[PDB]
Amino acid sequence: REPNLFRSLVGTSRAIQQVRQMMQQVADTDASVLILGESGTGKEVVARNLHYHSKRREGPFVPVNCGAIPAELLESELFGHEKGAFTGAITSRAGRFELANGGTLFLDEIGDMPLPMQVKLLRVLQERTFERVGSNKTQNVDVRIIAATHKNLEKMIEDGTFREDLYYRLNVFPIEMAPLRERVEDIALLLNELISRMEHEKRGSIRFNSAAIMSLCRHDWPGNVRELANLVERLAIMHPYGVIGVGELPKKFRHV
Amino acid sequence: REPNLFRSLVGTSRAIQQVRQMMQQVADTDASVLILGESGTGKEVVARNLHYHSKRREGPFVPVNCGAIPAELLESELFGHEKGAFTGAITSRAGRFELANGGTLFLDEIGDMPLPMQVKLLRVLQERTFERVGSNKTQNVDVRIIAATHKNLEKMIEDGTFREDLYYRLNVFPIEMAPLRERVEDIALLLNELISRMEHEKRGSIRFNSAAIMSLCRHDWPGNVRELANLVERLAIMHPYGVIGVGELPKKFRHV
Amino acid sequence: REPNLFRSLVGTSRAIQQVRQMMQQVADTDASVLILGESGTGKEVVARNLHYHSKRREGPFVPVNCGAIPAELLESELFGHEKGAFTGAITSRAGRFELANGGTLFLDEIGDMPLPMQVKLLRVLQERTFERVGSNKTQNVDVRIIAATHKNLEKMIEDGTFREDLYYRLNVFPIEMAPLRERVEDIALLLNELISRMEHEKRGSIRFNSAAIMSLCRHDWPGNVRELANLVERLAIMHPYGVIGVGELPKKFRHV
Amino acid sequence: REPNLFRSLVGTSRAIQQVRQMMQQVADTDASVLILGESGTGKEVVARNLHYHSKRREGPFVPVNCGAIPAELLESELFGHEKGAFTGAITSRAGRFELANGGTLFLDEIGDMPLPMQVKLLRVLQERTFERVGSNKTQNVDVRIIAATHKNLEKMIEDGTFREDLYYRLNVFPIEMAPLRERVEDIALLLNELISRMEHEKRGSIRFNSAAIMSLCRHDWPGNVRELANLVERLAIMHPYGVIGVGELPKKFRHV
Amino acid sequence: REPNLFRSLVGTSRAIQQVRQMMQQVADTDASVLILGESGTGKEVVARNLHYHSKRREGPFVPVNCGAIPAELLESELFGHEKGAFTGAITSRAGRFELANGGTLFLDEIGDMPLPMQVKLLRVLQERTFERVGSNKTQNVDVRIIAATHKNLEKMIEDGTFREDLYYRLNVFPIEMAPLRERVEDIALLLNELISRMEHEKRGSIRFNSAAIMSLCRHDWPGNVRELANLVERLAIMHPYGVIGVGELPKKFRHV
Amino acid sequence: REPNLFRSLVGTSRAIQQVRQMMQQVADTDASVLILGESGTGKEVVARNLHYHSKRREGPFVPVNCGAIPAELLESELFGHEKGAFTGAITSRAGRFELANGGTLFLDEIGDMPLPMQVKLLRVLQERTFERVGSNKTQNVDVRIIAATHKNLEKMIEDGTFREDLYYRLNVFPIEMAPLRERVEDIALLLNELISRMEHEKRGSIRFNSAAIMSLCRHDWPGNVRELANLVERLAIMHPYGVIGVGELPKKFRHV
Ligand SMILES: Nc1nc2c(ncn2[C@@H]2O[C@@H]3COP(=O)(O)O[C@H]4[C@@H](O)[C@H](n5cnc6c(=O)[nH]c(N)nc65)O[C@@H]4COP(=O)(O)O[C@H]3[C@H]2O)c(=O)[nH]1
Ligand SMILES: Nc1nc2c(ncn2[C@@H]2O[C@@H]3COP(=O)(O)O[C@H]4[C@@H](O)[C@H](n5cnc6c(=O)[nH]c(N)nc65)O[C@@H]4COP(=O)(O)O[C@H]3[C@H]2O)c(=O)[nH]1
Ligand SMILES: Nc1nc2c(ncn2[C@@H]2O[C@@H]3COP(=O)(O)O[C@H]4[C@@H](O)[C@H](n5cnc6c(=O)[nH]c(N)nc65)O[C@@H]4COP(=O)(O)O[C@H]3[C@H]2O)c(=O)[nH]1
Ligand SMILES: Nc1nc2c(ncn2[C@@H]2O[C@@H]3COP(=O)(O)O[C@H]4[C@@H](O)[C@H](n5cnc6c(=O)[nH]c(N)nc65)O[C@@H]4COP(=O)(O)O[C@H]3[C@H]2O)c(=O)[nH]1
Ligand SMILES: Nc1nc2c(ncn2[C@@H]2O[C@@H]3COP(=O)(O)O[C@H]4[C@@H](O)[C@H](n5cnc6c(=O)[nH]c(N)nc65)O[C@@H]4COP(=O)(O)O[C@H]3[C@H]2O)c(=O)[nH]1
Ligand SMILES: Nc1nc2c(ncn2[C@@H]2O[C@@H]3COP(=O)(O)O[C@H]4[C@@H](O)[C@H](n5cnc6c(=O)[nH]c(N)nc65)O[C@@H]4COP(=O)(O)O[C@H]3[C@H]2O)c(=O)[nH]1
Ligand SMILES: Nc1nc2c(ncn2[C@@H]2O[C@@H]3COP(=O)(O)O[C@H]4[C@@H](O)[C@H](n5cnc6c(=O)[nH]c(N)nc65)O[C@@H]4COP(=O)(O)O[C@H]3[C@H]2O)c(=O)[nH]1
Ligand SMILES: Nc1nc2c(ncn2[C@@H]2O[C@@H]3COP(=O)(O)O[C@H]4[C@@H](O)[C@H](n5cnc6c(=O)[nH]c(N)nc65)O[C@@H]4COP(=O)(O)O[C@H]3[C@H]2O)c(=O)[nH]1
Ligand SMILES: Nc1nc2c(ncn2[C@@H]2O[C@@H]3COP(=O)(O)O[C@H]4[C@@H](O)[C@H](n5cnc6c(=O)[nH]c(N)nc65)O[C@@H]4COP(=O)(O)O[C@H]3[C@H]2O)c(=O)[nH]1
Ligand SMILES: Nc1nc2c(ncn2[C@@H]2O[C@@H]3COP(=O)(O)O[C@H]4[C@@H](O)[C@H](n5cnc6c(=O)[nH]c(N)nc65)O[C@@H]4COP(=O)(O)O[C@H]3[C@H]2O)c(=O)[nH]1
Ligand SMILES: Nc1nc2c(ncn2[C@@H]2O[C@@H]3COP(=O)(O)O[C@H]4[C@@H](O)[C@H](n5cnc6c(=O)[nH]c(N)nc65)O[C@@H]4COP(=O)(O)O[C@H]3[C@H]2O)c(=O)[nH]1
Repeated sequence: REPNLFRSLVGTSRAIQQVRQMMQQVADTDASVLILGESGTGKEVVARNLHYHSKRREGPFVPVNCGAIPAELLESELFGHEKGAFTGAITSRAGRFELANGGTLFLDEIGDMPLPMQVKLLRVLQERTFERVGSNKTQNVDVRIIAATHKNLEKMIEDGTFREDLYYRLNVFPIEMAPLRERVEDIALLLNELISRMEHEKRGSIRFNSAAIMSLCRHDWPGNVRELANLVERLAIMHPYGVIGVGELPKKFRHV
Repeated sequence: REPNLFRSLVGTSRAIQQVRQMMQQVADTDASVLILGESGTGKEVVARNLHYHSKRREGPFVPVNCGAIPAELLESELFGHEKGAFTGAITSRAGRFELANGGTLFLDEIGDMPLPMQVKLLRVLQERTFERVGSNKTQNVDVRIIAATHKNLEKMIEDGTFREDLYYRLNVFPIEMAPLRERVEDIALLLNELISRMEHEKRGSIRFNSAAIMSLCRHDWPGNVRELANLVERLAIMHPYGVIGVGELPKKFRHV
Repeated sequence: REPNLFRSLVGTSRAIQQVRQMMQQVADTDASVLILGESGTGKEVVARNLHYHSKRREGPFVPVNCGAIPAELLESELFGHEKGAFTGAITSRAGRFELANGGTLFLDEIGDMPLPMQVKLLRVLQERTFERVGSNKTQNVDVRIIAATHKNLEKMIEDGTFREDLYYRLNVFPIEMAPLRERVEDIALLLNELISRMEHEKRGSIRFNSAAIMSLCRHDWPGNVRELANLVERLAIMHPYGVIGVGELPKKFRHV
Repeated sequence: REPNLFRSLVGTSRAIQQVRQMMQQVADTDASVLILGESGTGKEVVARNLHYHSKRREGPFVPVNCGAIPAELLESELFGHEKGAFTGAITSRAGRFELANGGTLFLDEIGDMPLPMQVKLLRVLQERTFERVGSNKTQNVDVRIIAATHKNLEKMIEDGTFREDLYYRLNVFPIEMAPLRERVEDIALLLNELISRMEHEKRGSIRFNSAAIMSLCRHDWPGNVRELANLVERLAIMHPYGVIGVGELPKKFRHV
Repeated sequence: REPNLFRSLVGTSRAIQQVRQMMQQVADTDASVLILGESGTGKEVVARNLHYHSKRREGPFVPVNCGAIPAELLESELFGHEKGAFTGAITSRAGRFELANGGTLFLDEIGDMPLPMQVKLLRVLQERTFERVGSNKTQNVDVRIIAATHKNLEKMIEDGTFREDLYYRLNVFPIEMAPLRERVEDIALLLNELISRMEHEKRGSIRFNSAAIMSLCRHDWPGNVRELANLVERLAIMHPYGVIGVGELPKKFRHV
Repeated sequence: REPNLFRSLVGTSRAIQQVRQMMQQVADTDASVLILGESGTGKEVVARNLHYHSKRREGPFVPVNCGAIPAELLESELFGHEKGAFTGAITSRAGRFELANGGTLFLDEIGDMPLPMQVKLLRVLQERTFERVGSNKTQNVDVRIIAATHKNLEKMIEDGTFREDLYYRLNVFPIEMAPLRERVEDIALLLNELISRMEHEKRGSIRFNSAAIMSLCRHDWPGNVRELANLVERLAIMHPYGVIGVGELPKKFRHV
């Protein structure tokens, strides 16, 4: 497809070793999972996996980042409106819970997802149903829940904004991501992984010379694995077939 | 092997078309062939072919450029010395006529090959034999003769140095090469041919960007196809995997 | 996808060199471009490029050949009908200007596009808006315009049918295509380009022997690059894996 | 290398299944093996295997077909002459027993190998040594023996020519080859095996259309697997890249 | 796409040879074809072919297995409902005859397709039209008919359930499939065919060792080619990159 | 060829980074180089490189491990005997200094190379010549010297056995290898490097599952890179095409 994320649990480091260990624990289960760590540390891929090697791989998988949807529509996107009961609901659409009936569904920066919405959220993981936008009726739903916030919820609770009964039911399996800069053993490795995706995205393929590679083991990766993903995609279309490096990368990681 | 010459009769141009036409004429035959044209215009390859699609492909093929051998040894290299009859002949070696018995044998810049030697040469293509260094005996030899001089023999005759009975027996099939710079339709074409050899010579492979390619269609090629061959080999080891161009080639063909 | 056009600005010839030169001129710009030349001389590809290496590659690209659409619908296809204001408009569709908001949009044989329609056309490149089918309202539109007529407009003007103010605003960048038969240096080249597309279209791959290739450098190509494209596609499905040639091509280019 | 034999124990048929069964029996052993069957039924390959999956793969393997060597030299080729003790022995050469010390050594059409020579042969597999040409000395030799005659020895014994004590020591493990025409399940299979060798022998690769393949399942194969090997090699150089068939093969197997 | 069926008329055996012979007979024709044999013996592929090498390949191809659709909807799926004339017909859908106008349409286990429906069926292959769900109007239709029942119709007729005038018009070309277990020459062959599909379905590729292959030539294949297809797909995702066998397959075909 | 060593300066770790740094220092030079570190830590490859990116790549390279040659012959192997001046010198052979005239020559565990021999050694790097076995004559020699001892020479000096003037002239460029177990960042990396060699050594190719890989990052590598090289070669012939791991490796690195 067009996604921009890949095989990403490749790795030597003990860092990523133990995050794989984490994954073993919880992989038999239908119970909820919470992924914590900085953004762009490959959370989605961690989830996407849990799906496949679940008992429900044959079903669907819905990602929804609560970030990018505005606040007002957030309810219909998730639950669904029968045409008319929402001022300007022209379509009899389905929510993502409708959609994910069968497989699992993925939630991004839950710490973002508003106080009003997270209440209803509590229901459906206790209620076993939900009511569409403007409907007195409850609908049966088999769905496994995975969610990922970049933020700390222990402090989201004290501050109020997060309800301590959501949290109680989502921490059956904590998994804690490691930032890429704690994983530098593993740079090289997935860089291979990368051009092996991209080689079949665009005309061409690149290759990093050792010069720029060490240089990439230098950097911060505040944006982590996602940041790097963006970067490799750029050059793979920018100079295709070419070597890469030595200093053909952004003037930023010009590192000694 | 380690040779540095290739598939080289690739080509659109009428120039190389008619040199292929030439090849058709003479390809059924066991009779001698003379190839004329500048050096490094791929003569050898023209011969090497005539061999394969002869009736004798299953036999051998000996190249000898009269240039690079010194003058004194020229006779033993070609005819062979029984140990002792040459002051310091420690080995009972064979000549190239011994060697090429069966297949064919290739002679470079015949215009170079000394007056003394070319006399004996006349013999064996009339004599049907030759005598080794220091031997009263004649040896039966089945060999087809191909030869290539960069120089004009019509003027080698008037000036003396070439015997008009050699020439009479070698022009059963003239073939006249076209200099590469008369063949620029065909640059691109064999450039492909080239990295397809070299890709399996060294680690890597290159690729020319369109920038440098037009730039290569500019140049003289005084050294012709051979010159270009040397050039592609250089960069294929120099920067491997990389793009080539735009101006990574020698400061020479920096051409607008 | 299923298109049947490719990498096609491959080429040695000065012909295609200067048509690439043309492309350099106008590639920074948002201003209109007019491509002139015979049909099937690869015009679309010339446009498609200008898009990618524009500032708007990330947007869309809409091709519409005024030829194949009938005359009556031509307005709604381009501007769009709100259900009902067109006798039998059941759908609230969008036009191609709606569609191309963001990227650029491509027009074929403008010399065909009727007198009535080209008037409205003038508006939107001056008006900065357009009104849908049966709507009193104007809609803001950011779109760059490229168009290609096989016909001569200087004579389309004298004859009347083309308005001299369209033409004034479309000739900011003329580009003039070269017919394939003026580009025979370049046949071979893109023939490679071709089986390298098609090899991943169908089971198999072909290859042209030198016999049929020279034979293809013979031909007219009244249909030019498009004609050849059709031809290679045919055999690539007709005899797959096979050699091609010598006379397995249509009895037409049977050429000495 | 240049051999012309391959992976050839590929196969569905019960015929070749049981000849593989045979191979299992005897594969642990250092004791002699006799392979019986028509020529060109791939005997050598059957041996070559037994070597590799012996305990001595790390050693050498010498093939000698008693056929192609003349009768007089047969002794020195096998045992070796110290320069001078053979009228015209200029070289202090080694025999094949010298040579195969370590690995194993392969003998073809033993039924051919003369009465005089097979006597000495008996010695070394009992004697544990041999004496070079013109030497009073015996030399220690560790060698495993495999041999293959196209002919029946039970009748070679009655007729005299074969000694009943050779035979007694060589039938520790009989293996009996199946003629290719008893193995037609398996044609297709190794035909794949074939172009997968040859594809890396010469420029190109071929492919058989279904037409000619059934046609090849028709034929006798008096020459068996070897015959077919010769055949595939021919076309792989004859028409390269091309389809093969339908009737591009020799006018012989033109079969309905 | 996601189908799970392939190149499947690969084969040595006389069994599959004559089923290919069958295909030759009827391939010029627009007249109806009936395919008989057990399920999962690759019927669809036999049809899909007849399409391509028909005169109508450029058109569409609709498969409909009368099995999996319930009984009540069977009419609208095939003929199509204008919104409203069917209690709960919200959509103005098309039938498969609408759909297949142009190409051909495929019917599975006709022996299943109910008495009521097969009457109307008779009409359209005589009537040259059909009437949508709840419409007094007849619609012109150019469609070629192929159908496949696992069951015997001669006994479907005596028992009643099948009308002897359907049958009369469908047996212009009988083709009779051979069960896979009558085709064991051909196992190996298409197994190759298989990983060559699947290698481009999922990450990886497998390979069968000879151990498990003979073991697969053992089995029943009550499910025939389809059964095997399911099987190869399983392991290709189960253990990817790995060898397969020896006993990594289901405990079922554990065969001596 | 048949060597069993590869591309081996692949690596993330600071360990191997600084050993590459070392290499930069000394790469312009003709002066002697000493490589210290445990055996099997890839010393040869470190040298082999220095050659290529020297000014003398176009020349030869001779490896001689003083270990495996016995003590008595050590002089002729290095210097060369004219037939007769050594009791049983039948051949007029050349030494390795003869041989390496032009390129460079490599010496293994110099700490092994006997007191007698290392004296003469001193000469030639001061003398600029050497005398063959049994010759009053000195021969001019242009050779660059690289040598590698597993042992510590500072203590080889105190103990006597190593002469403090050898050492003075060999430490123009020290390079100090890092044991593989200090380089575990880099395991994975060169493991790739490995099957990419071996894939073209034997039929097949393997692949390590993540299971066994972490397990390989566990181990000691007393034998270091060489040890691992031996290991990968083993399985690449042992189980070919297969996965490797999880515990198909020797019962030794069975590591938790
Ligand atoms: N188009 C394409 N996209 C790719 C490829 N590799 C990774 N991706 C994308 O990036 C994610 C990487 O997943 P993973 O870590 O390999 O983790 C994968 C892998 O663990 C496994 N998996 C997924 N598909 C297959 C498959 O077809 N065969 C096998 N053997 N395993 C699979 O389940 C997870 C499912 O991942 P996804 O949900 O697909 O999510 C995948 C996929 O969506 C690829 O080769 N092609
Ligand atoms: N010389 C030549 N080769 C061709 C052509 N079309 C396809 N190929 C070859 O086919 C491979 C895959 O083509 P694909 O299936 O479209 O798969 C393509 C396609 O998925 C995508 N892609 C590459 N270039 C373009 C492009 O210009 N436009 C679009 N839309 N997609 C592209 O990337 C994939 C791989 O491209 P590559 O890495 O080049 O690898 C390409 C290239 O080897 C052609 O017109 N000329
Ligand atoms: N990563 C990795 N890949 C390896 C290694 N060894 C072989 N390969 C792969 O195998 C291909 C051919 O190896 P080859 O048979 O030796 O054939 C080689 C060999 O003939 C020659 N060659 C390349 N590099 C060297 C080198 O450093 N030394 C020598 N002596 N020959 C080389 O060029 C051919 C092709 O080299 P490539 O173009 O790279 O293509 C190589 C490369 O893809 C390795 O140690 N590491
Ligand atoms: N599926 C497929 N289709 C192909 C391929 N190559 C060409 N085509 C089709 O034919 C047109 C040829 O474009 P171009 O001359 O290569 O000119 C291309 C090329 O100049 C550049 N371009 C397009 N896509 C890519 C890409 O993915 N990577 C890079 N590096 N350049 C691209 O922009 C132009 C965009 O062309 P398009 O609009 O795609 O239009 C492309 C594409 O639509 C291919 O490999 N795969
Ligand atoms: N032996 C065998 N090999 C298979 C099979 N399926 C796929 N392959 C191999 O996979 C390559 C690409 O398959 P693909 O992804 O479908 O990509 C295919 C697909 O895009 C298209 N294609 C080829 N044949 C057909 C066909 O019969 N029907 C359809 N719908 N598409 C086809 O062309 C592409 C390349 O086909 P190829 O050139 O053959 O190259 C094929 C072929 O090497 C199979 O069933 N048997
Ligand atoms: N150059 C080349 N020649 C080939 C190839 N395949 C077969 N041949 C020639 O044909 C014979 C076929 O042997 P096999 O039946 O595969 O039987 C082979 C196979 O059973 C096994 N074997 C040999 N070499 C290797 C290897 O490198 N790796 C593995 N895994 N097995 C081997 O031992 C037997 C040894 O056969 P050979 O004595 O070599 O004799 C081989 C070989 O000499 C090939 O891929 N390349
Ligand atoms: N276009 C082009 N491609 C080249 C050239 N040289 C090598 N290749 C490519 O490299 C592959 C292997 O080359 P190789 O290592 O010499 O391995 C060669 C070589 O071993 C042998 N071979 C092929 N043609 C010839 C020839 O004309 N003369 C000789 N002596 N050997 C040949 O067959 C192998 C494979 O040939 P292919 O099947 O073509 O596969 C070739 C071809 O893909 C070239 O000059 N032009
Ligand atoms: N994606 C993909 N799918 C494949 C491939 N090979 C087979 N299939 C699927 O499995 C069926 C096998 O068809 P077939 O026996 O090869 O029989 C094929 C073959 O006989 C021929 N055919 C189909 N497409 C092509 C093509 O693109 N090129 C050529 N030369 N022949 C084709 O017509 C029949 C049409 O088959 P389909 O209706 O496509 O149905 C194909 C296709 O739907 C493949 O390589 N890629
Ligand atoms: N190391 C690495 N290699 C990659 C990656 N993405 C693509 N490749 C390489 O690209 C080939 C085809 O990728 P594709 O076009 O997506 O075509 C893929 C895709 O169609 C499908 N596929 C494989 N794995 C997955 C997966 O995890 N998820 C999904 N959705 N599809 C997959 O199977 C095809 C072939 O997969 P392969 O057999 O592996 O063959 C793959 C693999 O060689 C990656 O993230 N990492
Ligand atoms: N057959 C084969 N053998 C291989 C290959 N790669 C490595 N080896 C063996 O292992 C050594 C690894 O060298 P390196 O670290 O790549 O270091 C290499 C590399 O740095 C460079 N080099 C050597 N050959 C080539 C070449 O053909 N092209 C380029 N670009 N560089 C080369 O010089 C060094 C010379 O190494 P060697 O003396 O050859 O020693 C090489 C070579 O002998 C390969 O692909 N094929
Ligand atoms: N099915 C089949 N395929 C063949 C055969 N011969 C060659 N190939 C293919 O050709 C590739 C290289 O063959 P190669 O040039 O001999 O290069 C061979 C050769 O150098 C060596 N090799 C492999 N097997 C053997 C063997 O059994 N005996 C010997 N002596 N060498 C082998 O390893 C290289 C690569 O072998 P692969 O990894 O298999 O990769 C092989 C394999 O893909 C054959 O008889 N049957």
